[PDB]
Amino acid sequence: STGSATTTPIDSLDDAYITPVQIGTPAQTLNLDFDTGSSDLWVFSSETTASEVDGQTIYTPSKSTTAKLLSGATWSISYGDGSSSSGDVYTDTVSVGGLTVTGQAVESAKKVSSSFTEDSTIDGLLGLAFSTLNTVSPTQQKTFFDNAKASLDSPVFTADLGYHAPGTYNFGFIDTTAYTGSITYTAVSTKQGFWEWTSTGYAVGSGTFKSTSIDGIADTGTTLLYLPATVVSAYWAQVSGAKSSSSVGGYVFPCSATLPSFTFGVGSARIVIPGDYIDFGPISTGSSSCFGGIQSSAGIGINIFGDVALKAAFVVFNGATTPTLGFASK
Ligand SMILES: N[C@@H](C(=O)N/N=C/c1ccc(O)c2ccccc12)c1ccccc1
Repeated sequence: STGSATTTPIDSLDDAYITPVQIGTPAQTLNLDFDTGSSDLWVFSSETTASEVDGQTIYTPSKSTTAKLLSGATWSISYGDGSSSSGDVYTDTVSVGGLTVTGQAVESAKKVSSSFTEDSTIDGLLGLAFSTLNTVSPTQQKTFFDNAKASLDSPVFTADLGYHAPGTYNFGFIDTTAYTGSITYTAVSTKQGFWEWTSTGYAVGSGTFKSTSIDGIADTGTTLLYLPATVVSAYWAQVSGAKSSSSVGGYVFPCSATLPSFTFGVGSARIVIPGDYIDFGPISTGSSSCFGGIQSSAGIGINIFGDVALKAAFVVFNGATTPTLGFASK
């Protein structure tokens, strides 16, 4: 089997991407944030504290003839950015772009933190990291991909995120028309539960490539590119007037600037992020100071290849016996 679904930016900045997902019988379609940096499929629901719902579409398990309460199971997740959610668990039929999993754990939110409430466009998360990170207790549950994998034509999914435009998540096949050149595969460590890999270096604009190992995670659920302070300083030094602002929380730059590209290495291959991808617009409405799309990972404890990086590539998440990651230009 295979599946293919379009993923759409939630706003004009590509702050996140949403993908429609069918849950239950008859289908209830929710727009979920596909997140390769977490492993819970959770949704706003009829159980969510009323004051914490503000425009989201909700899953109502009582209206699904295939929903079954998973007795005694609860979940609670705290994301790296400080947001959180928790609740109980159903199993139900879940379909993405034509690919169906029966008995998928659908985690129903009873509580969500303010950032989730304040974002009306995201109805929940669909985790695509390794199932070892799943938070359901006392019996850990599998991700959608883990459940589907055996049925797929090939045990893979691909992320093809657009810049200020829709893109695609495919399951079970590689669309050879969706990229240029070849796909370069690189090793993955699954020890921490993430798609963790090692970039071979970087370049700023037309500058020379610096060969250096940068360990990080491929994370579709993170907006920006977080890299070591040395690398980030080298990038912003090329932008007149750019500075790190403690009050704003990162590098900012004049909105009048034309930004240089940023290249990252995948083995001997190179992925080029155009300068425009690195502009995240005014720091506050009407300001002429703009927020940078490349930021320091110092303090995070890990480098994060988020959407800024991933959207410059066609990315293969290879879930074979030994997982790997593939990157192609597009
Ligand atoms: N901006 C990311 C983020 O902060 N991810 N953090 C993931 C994470 C970090 C550290 C952990 O220890 C985890 C453990 C299990 C699952 C996820 C995580 C994000 C993704 C989806 C929703 C909110 C926020």
